[PDB]
Amino acid sequence: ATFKLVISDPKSGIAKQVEITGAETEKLIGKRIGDQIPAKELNINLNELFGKEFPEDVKLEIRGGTDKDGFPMRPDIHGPRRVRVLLSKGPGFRPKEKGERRKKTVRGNTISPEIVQVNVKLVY
Amino acid sequence: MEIRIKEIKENKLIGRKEIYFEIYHPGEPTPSRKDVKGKLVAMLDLNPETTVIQYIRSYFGSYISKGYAKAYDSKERMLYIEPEYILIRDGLIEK
Amino acid sequence: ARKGPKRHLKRLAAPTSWYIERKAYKWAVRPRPGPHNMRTSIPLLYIVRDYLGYAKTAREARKILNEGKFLVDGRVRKDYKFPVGIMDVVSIPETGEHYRVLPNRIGKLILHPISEDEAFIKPLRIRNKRMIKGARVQLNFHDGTNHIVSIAEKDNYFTSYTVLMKVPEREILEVLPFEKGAYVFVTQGKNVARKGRIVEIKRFPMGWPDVVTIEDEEGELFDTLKEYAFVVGTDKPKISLP
Amino acid sequence: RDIGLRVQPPAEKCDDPKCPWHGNLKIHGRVFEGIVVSDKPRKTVTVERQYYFYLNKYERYELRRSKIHAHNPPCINAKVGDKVLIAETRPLSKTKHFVVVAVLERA
Amino acid sequence: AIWQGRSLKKPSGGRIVLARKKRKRELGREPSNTRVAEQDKRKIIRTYGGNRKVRLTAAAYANVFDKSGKGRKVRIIRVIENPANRQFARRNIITKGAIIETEIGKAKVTSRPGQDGVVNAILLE
RNA sequence: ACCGGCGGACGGCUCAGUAACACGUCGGUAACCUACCCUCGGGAGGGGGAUAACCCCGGGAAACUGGGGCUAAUCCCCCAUAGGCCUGGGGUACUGGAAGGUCCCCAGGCCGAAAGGGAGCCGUAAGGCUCCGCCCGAGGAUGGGCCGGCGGCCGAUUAGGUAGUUGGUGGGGUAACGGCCCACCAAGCCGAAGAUCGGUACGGGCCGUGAGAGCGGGAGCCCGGAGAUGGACACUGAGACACGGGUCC
Ligand SMILES: [Zn+2]
Repeated sequence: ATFKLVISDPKSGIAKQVEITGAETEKLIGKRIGDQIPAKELNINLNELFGKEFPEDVKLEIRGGTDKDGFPMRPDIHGPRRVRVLLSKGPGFRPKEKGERRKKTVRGNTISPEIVQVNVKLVY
Repeated sequence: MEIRIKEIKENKLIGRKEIYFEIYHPGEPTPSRKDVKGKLVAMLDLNPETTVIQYIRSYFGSYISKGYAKAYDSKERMLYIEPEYILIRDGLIEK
Repeated sequence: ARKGPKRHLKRLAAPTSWYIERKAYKWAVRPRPGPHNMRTSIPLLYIVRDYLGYAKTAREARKILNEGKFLVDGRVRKDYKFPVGIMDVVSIPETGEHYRVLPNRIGKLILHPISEDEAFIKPLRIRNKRMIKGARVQLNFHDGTNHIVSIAEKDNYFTSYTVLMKVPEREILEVLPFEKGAYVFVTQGKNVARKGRIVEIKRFPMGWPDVVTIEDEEGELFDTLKEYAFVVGTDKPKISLP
Repeated sequence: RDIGLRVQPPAEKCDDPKCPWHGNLKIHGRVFEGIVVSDKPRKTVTVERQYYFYLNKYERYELRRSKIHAHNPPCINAKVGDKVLIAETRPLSKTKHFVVVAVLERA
Repeated sequence: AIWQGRSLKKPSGGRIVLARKKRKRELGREPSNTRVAEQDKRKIIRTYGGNRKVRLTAAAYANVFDKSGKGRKVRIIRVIENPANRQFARRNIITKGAIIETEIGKAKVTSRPGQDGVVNAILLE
């Protein structure tokens, strides 16, 4: 279960990627979308990486993620399960028409070992 | 070949005059567009650069070839109104 | 298989009142909705190209139209699908030509030349009368146009009357009533393009239309529909209808 | 009053909203004369019209019948065999599209 | 959905085989069972041609008129009787023929709450 | 290239299904919808909101697609008024063959607009003119929905069929009337003048043949109806349950 964490700083509009293999993967696993995680919980530098002075109270907010097979994680489907659903808008669907509704594949809030990317936002 | 003008019309919504004519030419081939235009301009005292020949139609078993042409007051209006292919055929546009 | 409005019109199915070759080509101009019906109308493109010959192709006809060189009634029209119908004035100010659109004896529309003074008058038959907000009377004419008057002039206008209206300013010139001896011109039916004077009016039960008898200049009596009878004068025609 | 027909209105009044004489119903279209064949259903009557159809090939006529179901307003209580006049109206039921407007003669 | 097209049986009694699929213009909608509640609940429906309909699902007030044009906005307590159905009165369902009770007395409904968006009634003297 | 507006529901193809108001014709809608276009009488006041493109980081084999920053509009939302819809009490001004219609005055409520935006010429500025524009009301026009009378095929070795079936009283739903659907009342409705059932078939203008009566066909062109591998469903839109859009078997 190797996670690619994309940390985005809203105060500067800059995002950077890191790779985490194990041990601290479990701490992120199981958390839904909408809950913060302290940076030091599994931090790797994060200071010289961004060249800034983030306060000690910096936290990581789980915004989204993507599965192995290019399947996005919807912030609304409950549970760590993959399901086929009919969408009109929102993450995982790009209408391209006026009222088109195409059935797509999405995941749920909770992270699972299958998830490959976790996108997170920095909270001050 | 003798050219006889059968009809002259003055269109001013489009700045042109329409000329319907006939060419009597027994025993001779259909006159060329260059020659027809030259004789027409010589006879009518028109501007060579603002006149086009829509068509020169030769009928079957006849010594009379019908012809339709137009003469424009301004070359700009001529270019704006007339299609490109007919101007190329008449040679006004180098293409 | 049909799901919505049609946008095409084959030449073989064009209205019988047009002057068009029904087999030279495959497609005809589908008239855009406008003042008059499709049966008594013709797209302005055919008038510009075929009737008058000012143009040889639809492209140059559109180029002429876009410059506002053609006037219908008193307004400049640029849409080549605009319908023009009976008792309409087509004016070309650059040429001084003024035509009145009228049906001939076979029901086809033709252009009758008229004078410059006549070019500013367009008769309108009052097709209906109703009331609108504020207690005003609205008159709806045969060409779909509408006019508004106060309740004071309520009795000055009635259905089947004619109104002479200056254009494009839309001023009321005079009102020609529909009674005995009123000069009328038939715009539809077997007796199309025939003129005369009213003689008698007959009504029937149910929605069957009323029938009016007309006497022609030769003294002969014929009949037509009261809606087909178009008033053009009191004792003699106030407009030229030859 | 009058509703476009040159017939005498019924001598009595009724509260049926579907009666063109004393209700909001409007009659428009065809008018037929016929003989009532059956009146068992409530406020309903079947009207039979008799006409001849010409056969070109055999140059002869045949007898044909046209059957129509019409509303029977309480004021105009048409019975079996009566000669009635019916007028077209809006669809009143699955098969009722006519209304009896007068009784020309009792049976 | 609720198809409101032609019947499947001839008046004689025979059956009819459809020659075409159902069209979008022949479809209806579920009944709007307007119920007595503590607050008014309504929704907006887009209909054929882009028109709008206001559908009342829960009704709390009623506009009551009394033989003189005077109108009062009062509260609906219960449905005394609804001849349109033998159980609408029991279930407190309001329709065009319902008889409701208000603080002023008995009122007969005269509007269509499923099509109007409001409940109007006339007092019984 | 992206947002945004319009169009893609027409045109093109085929004759499966369909014996039916599918088609032809004559009439109704006073029981109804209509984007584009025409005319007349009016209006355009005050605020707010994101997000595409773009920049940073990506994944997936692909098909596709996630997070963060940033912004504009004829994009979207809200407030006001004008305006729509229902109902009740009054006046009868209008079209109609006839008003459950239209108009005027009171009463209770629900719903509820806009882009003074763009271009050109001027004008020191202000402001002006022209072109193409936006919103509401009343009508037209175009394109439709629905309904009625009449007309057009064979079998008796197919004689009884129907049970939401026929009609009503009250409602729901529909853009609209309707057993279209619901609750309650009755037993009605069709049929040897051939119901029901079965066979075949897109209907018509027309084409072939014959002196004509008539007989047979009705693929190519036009109008109308259906279908998009066989079925069933829905979103956006004025218009579809949509051939080159969507969901399931
Ligand atoms: Zn009565």
